[PDB]
Amino acid sequence: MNIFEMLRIDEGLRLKIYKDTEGYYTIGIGHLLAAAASLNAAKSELDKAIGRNCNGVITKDEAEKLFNQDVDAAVRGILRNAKLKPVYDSLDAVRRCALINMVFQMGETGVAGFTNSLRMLQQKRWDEAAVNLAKSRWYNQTPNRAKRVITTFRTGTWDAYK
Repeated sequence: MNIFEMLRIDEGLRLKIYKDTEGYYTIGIGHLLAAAASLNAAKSELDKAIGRNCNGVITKDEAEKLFNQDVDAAVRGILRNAKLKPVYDSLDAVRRCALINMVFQMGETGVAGFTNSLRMLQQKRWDEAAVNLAKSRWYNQTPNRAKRVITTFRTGTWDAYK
């Protein structure tokens, strides 16, 4: 199991350019193509990015290529974040993964608003908080997601997904 695989499961994979929910183009797992207001625009972004003919469709390892970079960038944003760095640092390598998963869905701004479970989280309270997480619009919006998420946060385990 890994964040990639955790995400394949979670939001899934798209290997051909799909314009999203809010116009963006996207490929792989949430990899935004920020420079395209087109699609032709989108393929260039893309070919260029990976550096091949691609033609609006990348392999599998390619999608992981991009994701990985997405993960790193995300890690960077958290670390410069005051509400978040402390918690994150305090997390294990499994829980951090879970915390990122949350980022990939709602984004920093989002995650950050959860001013409370994070406190518990920072404070090791593995169930109180996980209990705190079920009372969120998030829990209600995406249930099998949220479940699977506060269980990587309840147990330090890929038990869920695996």
